[PDB]
Amino acid sequence: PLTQEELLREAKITEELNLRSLETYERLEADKKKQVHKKRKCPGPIITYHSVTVPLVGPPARCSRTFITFSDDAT
Amino acid sequence: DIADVTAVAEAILPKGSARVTTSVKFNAPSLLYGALRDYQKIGLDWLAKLYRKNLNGILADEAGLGKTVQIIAFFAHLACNEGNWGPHLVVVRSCNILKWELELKRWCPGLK
Amino acid sequence: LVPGISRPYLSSPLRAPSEESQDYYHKVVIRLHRVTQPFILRRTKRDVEKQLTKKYEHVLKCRLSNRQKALYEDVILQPGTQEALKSGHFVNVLSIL
Repeated sequence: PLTQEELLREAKITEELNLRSLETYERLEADKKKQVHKKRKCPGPIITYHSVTVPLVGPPARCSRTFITFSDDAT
Repeated sequence: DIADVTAVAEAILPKGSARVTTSVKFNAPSLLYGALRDYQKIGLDWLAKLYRKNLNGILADEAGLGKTVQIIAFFAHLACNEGNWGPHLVVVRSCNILKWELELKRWCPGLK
Repeated sequence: LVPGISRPYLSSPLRAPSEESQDYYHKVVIRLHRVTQPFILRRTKRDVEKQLTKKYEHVLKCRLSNRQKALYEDVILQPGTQEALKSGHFVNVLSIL
């Protein structure tokens, strides 16, 4: 008794659900990338030496600049 | 008489030495995710014509030609062009059940 | 292929072909094959090879190293190897191989 539009909407919902189900096997990329390339590390005090290319102001003209970052005010 | 059914089946048989030169510009069903190869489209069209004539058929394509993908495309065609969303039954070897499920989810995730 | 045939599936019309009935059996088999062929779609990899994925097999010839050459010649020239090759005993030849 249902119409084609209802079947299509249900098909879209089931497609998303199956894709998440299928991703149990096929989500090899996103999960591994987010688990390996983490942007944070173990707890505790850390001192980060950082040095990046920055463009000079008044390939392009560039200079090197250093930043030092401290995790907590105590250190 | 069986001769009439055989004549109809012979009239549905794709023509050509390789059965690959079919003028039917059969567009892949919108519900199928991915692109079908030309021979796969021809097989799909043949299956659709068999369904429209209420006839059965035997797909004897060599192993690796994507017969399962052809069946998935046939189901997608039945849902989109014939409105046949009804319960379909597929009997396969136990070693192939997971393969068939994964192929159905990959090519037509919209089907329950 | 045809559900509802007038002839029951378990009532086979042809029993074991006697010498006099072999021709009838062969003709019925040929006609049945002709009836079933239009319901069978068969295509080979060669017909679709132009559309198939391409498999490339390459053979790379590697030179025997000096140490490999020396050991190869030593094994070929060993008197026991010559006796085993002259005798032709299969297991000895396969061991040498």
